Amino acid sequence: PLESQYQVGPLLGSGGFGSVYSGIRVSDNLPVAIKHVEKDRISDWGELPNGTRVPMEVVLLKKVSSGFSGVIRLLDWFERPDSFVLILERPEPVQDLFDFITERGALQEELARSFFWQVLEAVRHCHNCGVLHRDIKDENILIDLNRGELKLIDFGSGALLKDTVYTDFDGTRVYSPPEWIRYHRYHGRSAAVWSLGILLYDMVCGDIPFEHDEEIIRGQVFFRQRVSSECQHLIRWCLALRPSDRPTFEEIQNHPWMQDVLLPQETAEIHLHS
Repeated sequence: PLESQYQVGPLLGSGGFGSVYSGIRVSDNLPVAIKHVEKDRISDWGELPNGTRVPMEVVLLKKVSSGFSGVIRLLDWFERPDSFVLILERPEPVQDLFDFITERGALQEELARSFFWQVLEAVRHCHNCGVLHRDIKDENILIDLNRGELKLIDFGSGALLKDTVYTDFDGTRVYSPPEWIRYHRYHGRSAAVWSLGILLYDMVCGDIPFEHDEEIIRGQVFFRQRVSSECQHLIRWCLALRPSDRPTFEEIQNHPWMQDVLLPQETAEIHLHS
């Protein structure tokens, strides 16, 4: 074992998530992402079923890794004196949703429907596993371009799912709900639905709807692109000011705009040119 198991390629990126390198597993040529997180830079810690002290990110990733391909899976992890190394799966070719939107602008509704539906299934999987991502946004969504499959990344600001109030939030501000801005308090599910509202607007308009605190609190949504009445309704419902007025995941998926979604492979053939 140790670090004989992987061949380290080029740097893919770095930021609040750490430093991530392209990699290959020598056991079977499998593409992987090798993410290094410094110990002195993590605030949230937890324990694994085995009973070890690891970054919360690892706890959460282990809980959501398995069968479902809607989340980038943790294949293994290692501990070093000053850091933790995470071996994640690496689809290829791939592009994150932020870059995808920057390049193509506002997405056609058929495409946004397929993408949004997949994000919903991924978030449901997380929540079923007892995990709350807390930073759902375009930058944290990877598109497997050949299969048309979306994958959720970066659980570094996540938390165990609970039914009581959360008083901490280290996720992206502009995707944060009015109740966090005004009271420094939110519940998991309704805060997640707010972020999904921001994400859907972003997909169909090419940018997020709110820039400033005052705009988030006012909750008035202006559309900069042509968007169907049904899509506008769903977005406005997800962005309801009162947490209890937002839809549940089931209500989102049963909404008229969400019906007749394309399959991932279909989405890729029609829109990603597979």
